[PDB]
Amino acid sequence: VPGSLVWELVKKNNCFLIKQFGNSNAKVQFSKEPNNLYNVHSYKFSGLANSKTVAVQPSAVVLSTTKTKKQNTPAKLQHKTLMRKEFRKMAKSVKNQVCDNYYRPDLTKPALARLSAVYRSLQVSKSGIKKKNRQ
Amino acid sequence: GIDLVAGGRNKRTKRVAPKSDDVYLKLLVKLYRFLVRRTKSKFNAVILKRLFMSKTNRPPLSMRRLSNFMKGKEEKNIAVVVGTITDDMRIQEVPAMKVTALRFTETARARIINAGGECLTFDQLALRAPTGENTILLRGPKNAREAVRHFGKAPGVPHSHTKPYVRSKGRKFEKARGRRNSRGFKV
Amino acid sequence: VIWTESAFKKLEEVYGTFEAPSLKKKGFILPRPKMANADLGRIINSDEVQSVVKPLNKEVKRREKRKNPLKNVAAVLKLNPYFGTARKMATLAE
Amino acid sequence: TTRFKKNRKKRGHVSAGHGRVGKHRKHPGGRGNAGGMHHHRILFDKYHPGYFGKVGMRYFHKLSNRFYTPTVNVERLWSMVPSEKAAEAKAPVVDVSQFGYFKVLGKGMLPEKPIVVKAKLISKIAEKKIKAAGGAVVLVA
Amino acid sequence: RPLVSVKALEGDMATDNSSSLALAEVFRAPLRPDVVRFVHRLLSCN
Amino acid sequence: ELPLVISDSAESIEKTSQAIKILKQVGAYADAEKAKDSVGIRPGKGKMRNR
Amino acid sequence: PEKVILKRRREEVWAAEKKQKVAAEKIKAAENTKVIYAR
Amino acid sequence: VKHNNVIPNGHFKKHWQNYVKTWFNQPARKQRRRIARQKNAVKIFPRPTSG
RNA sequence: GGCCGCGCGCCUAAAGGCGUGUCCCUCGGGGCACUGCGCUGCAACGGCCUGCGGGCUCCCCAUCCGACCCGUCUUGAAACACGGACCAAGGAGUCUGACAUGCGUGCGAGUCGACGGGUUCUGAAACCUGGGAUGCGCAAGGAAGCUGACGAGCGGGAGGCCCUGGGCCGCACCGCUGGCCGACCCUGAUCUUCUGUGAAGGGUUCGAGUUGGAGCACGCCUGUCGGGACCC
RNA sequence: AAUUGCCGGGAGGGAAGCGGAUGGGGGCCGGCGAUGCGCCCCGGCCGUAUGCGGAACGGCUGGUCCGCCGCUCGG
Ligand SMILES: [K+]
Ligand SMILES: [K+]
Ligand SMILES: [K+]
Ligand SMILES: [K+]
Ligand SMILES: [K+]
Ligand SMILES: [K+]
Ligand SMILES: [K+]
Ligand SMILES: [K+]
Ligand SMILES: [K+]
Ligand SMILES: [Mg+2]
Ligand SMILES: [Mg+2]
Ligand SMILES: [Mg+2]
Ligand SMILES: [Mg+2]
Ligand SMILES: [Mg+2]
Ligand SMILES: [Mg+2]
Ligand SMILES: [Mg+2]
Ligand SMILES: [Mg+2]
Ligand SMILES: [Mg+2]
Ligand SMILES: [Mg+2]
Ligand SMILES: [Mg+2]
Ligand SMILES: [Mg+2]
Ligand SMILES: [Mg+2]
Ligand SMILES: [Mg+2]
Ligand SMILES: [Mg+2]
Ligand SMILES: [Mg+2]
Ligand SMILES: [Mg+2]
Ligand SMILES: [Mg+2]
Repeated sequence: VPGSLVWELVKKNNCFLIKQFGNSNAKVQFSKEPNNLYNVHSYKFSGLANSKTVAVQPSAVVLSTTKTKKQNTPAKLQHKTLMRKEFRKMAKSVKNQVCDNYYRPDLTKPALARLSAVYRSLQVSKSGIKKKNRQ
Repeated sequence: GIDLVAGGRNKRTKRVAPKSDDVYLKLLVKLYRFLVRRTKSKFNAVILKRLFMSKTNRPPLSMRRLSNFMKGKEEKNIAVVVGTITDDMRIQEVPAMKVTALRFTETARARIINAGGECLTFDQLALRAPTGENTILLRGPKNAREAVRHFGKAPGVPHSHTKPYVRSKGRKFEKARGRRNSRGFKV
Repeated sequence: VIWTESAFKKLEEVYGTFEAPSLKKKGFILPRPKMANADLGRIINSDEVQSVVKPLNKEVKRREKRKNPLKNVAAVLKLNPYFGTARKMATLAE
Repeated sequence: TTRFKKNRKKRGHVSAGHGRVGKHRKHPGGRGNAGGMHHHRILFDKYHPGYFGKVGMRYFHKLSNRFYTPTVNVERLWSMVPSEKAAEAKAPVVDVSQFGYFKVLGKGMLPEKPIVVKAKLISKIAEKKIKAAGGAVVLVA
Repeated sequence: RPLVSVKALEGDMATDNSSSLALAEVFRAPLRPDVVRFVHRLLSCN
Repeated sequence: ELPLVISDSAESIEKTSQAIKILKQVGAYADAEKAKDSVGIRPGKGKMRNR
Repeated sequence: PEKVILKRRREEVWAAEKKQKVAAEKIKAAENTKVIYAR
Repeated sequence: VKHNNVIPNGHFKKHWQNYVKTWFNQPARKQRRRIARQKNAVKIFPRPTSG
């Protein structure tokens, strides 16, 4: 079952999709799944309708990519790496496992953006926010 | 103020998508939307339009029609119908034909394959004939329906052979006073 | 769904296959998909499809900004390049 | 299903789609097929010619099973012959009564192969078509 | 037909060492949520 | 594996504790735990009915 | 990757044929600039 | 009557609503008939159940 | 009144701007020109930022302009035409049957498992099974007796193909002319159980016909009709 | 809720209410509105190569991570 077929089955309703404000122009949608970098309900970003996916979540930052020949076996579907180095070294590994490999090069900018937000979130976790970012 | 009808807007309606919700048909529509955008083929443009059509606008085609429309031109020619291929017991010889259709009956699929032919889907015809080269586009009989027999002029006007809507058939069901000269008139 | 082995092995006796007498359910065949290969990417990006397609086109046009063809000199130049020359012969007053 | 009915789209609109002048009344025009010769005559004449009057003779206690004669055309006879019997064929002999048929009619083309047909009844063209293919007919009861 | 492994609960008994059954043809059927939604509505009425 | 075929030994278990043990072995117990949680009163009038 | 290589070959091939179209267009545009001047 | 329809013939001019027969007891009739067949079978143990 | 996407890889000049060579034009000084790759969200300044400051879709009031009470029948309502003192809760196109067009789903010359039977450890679910003839279809016409489709062309046509506008093949649909079946009328070689048959040959006649198998089941909206039948 | 009392506020020359537009008065609000970002003395971590452990991508080469070493110096 290819990703295009899976997308049409899960597009309308989903255990991870959150919809709000009805079906007018007011509608706001998001996705809750991991391996969904921007948490957006779209084919490009969906963690359910794509064979190759990247997950950038904290724990230390865990990067996870899925194996294409292990779709039928969920227990071995995720190849996970845990990195505790400096940001640039982590940013280099994300570019290596996502861009240079040709494993979803279209996600290299969303993945680096999410790694920035996750690393920044961890930065303030150890030392509380001493300045607010309104400028 | 400018003198126009309905403001100049188009009042005719047409289908720009299939009314059905079949995901495999939605995937066919996406594929053929791409083909008519970037190949500019007249054949692909017709396929996309018929993929939107309703059930009564895509009549079934039988084997008898197919084996006669594809008579000598069954080598290097794929028959294309946007609809269903049904079987026909009234014929005995079935040549080897390449046929693509939305659906085959299990008797028609068996008849084609046993004769040496192939049954293709429209996603397979796109690989073989991306621009529809060396193909025969076919349609079933649009007006071979019992409903169409009641269409047209009213049954009670001269020169009309429209079917009436009668609950039963017999001598006591609409055969007197309007159907023969011995009772009034005969329209 | 968690299948015990006996249930899974029976799954072919029940529901059979595309062959006519191949199951318990009388007068039933497995349904056939309308699309033999639902991989849209592998059909759009096939050799046969990509060898009949025209060059890609991503030049977004827009309504050209107005440029006053009566007073804006650069505008009245691109339209009627004989403008300017007509003025000079006009200013050639004896 | 109530959610898709057009009355739900007419809530707030006074007349419910029936007009302010020619309202919705009980039975303007009568009940059922009333006035089919007086004020519904044009409708009855236009869409149901033949409706009034009496033609033909009566049949008291007309039993349907007396007139039971299922029919089959020649163009369908060879579908009753199995594949291995056609390969062996001499001509296959088909008793159409074992398939639920009484009379054999002659619409369509027979293949140019002999066939023997057993039936209670048959038309003249069906017999001519069967003989032209090299076959024969046996009348049974 | 690809083979489906059979998970063993007796991880120390292991009467055999290989067991894999061909994938049932019913698992390659088309997926039709439009007809599942239709047939589920009418069966729940019963 | 999602087709998740299990050996015919599970056909012989007869205890609920045995069933819980089988689910844990096949990795299918977090699904049963979620169902065990989330059990609650139905809001609305169906409460007052027999649901 | 042969999938990558095919795409790279054709984006250059089209781009070269795009250069020819504009290079041919400069000559046309210049010539018509003075044809309409004369008229 | 207003369009090209069949001539209507509805046999609903009497008090037909006092003579409506529903079938909500159909699955109960099936069980009652099944139960009597098993009782009759035990009443004649070796005799064939088909009469 | 609304808008904010030329300039530098030569030099000098706050900066606007100037500064090269070539051919032609005369009457003093210009004109048309060299065209090679790249990057490419206009500015300057001020007051104010926890205050008696700014804003406001909220409340009240003032002023100017505009503004007749809604619903309803009606050609025409603000009407000296009816209903309405106010508020809360309740209050009117529904259910069923038969058809029909459209649409959606399955199967397809078939389709329907609807009444029954088997089974069913959650079950008035579900699942299986009975049709070689149950219902609609697959064949008409005729009051009936009774007969029952011997297999088409033409014009226009989407699309496909070949040659470099032309040619070939042409689906659906429209139009025209036929053939065949049946009612009525005509016709008659020959065989035959003597009253049947049918080689040929037809018709300003009639059919809800054929020369296209498309239907069956279910679901929904709409429309007509029987029912209290939109409500009183 | 209709409707009523009291307290406080506002308006009123034979109705009032209503639409648009401002103003006066009131009641609100601080995501109502900023205080960070690049260069430098103080705090504090490691390439290159290695042994080892797991698990990847493409269709046999090459990849990342972690913990440990032993050279290294830029962060
Ligand atoms: K209406
Ligand atoms: K009952
Ligand atoms: K009135
Ligand atoms: K009044
Ligand atoms: K109608
Ligand atoms: K039947
Ligand atoms: K007659
Ligand atoms: K009604
Ligand atoms: K007061
Ligand atoms: Mg206007
Ligand atoms: Mg208008
Ligand atoms: Mg007349
Ligand atoms: Mg009214
Ligand atoms: Mg009326
Ligand atoms: Mg009137
Ligand atoms: Mg509640
Ligand atoms: Mg009565
Ligand atoms: Mg009046
Ligand atoms: Mg009024
Ligand atoms: Mg008055
Ligand atoms: Mg009155
Ligand atoms: Mg009053
Ligand atoms: Mg109410
Ligand atoms: Mg005749
Ligand atoms: Mg006769
Ligand atoms: Mg009433
Ligand atoms: Mg109050």
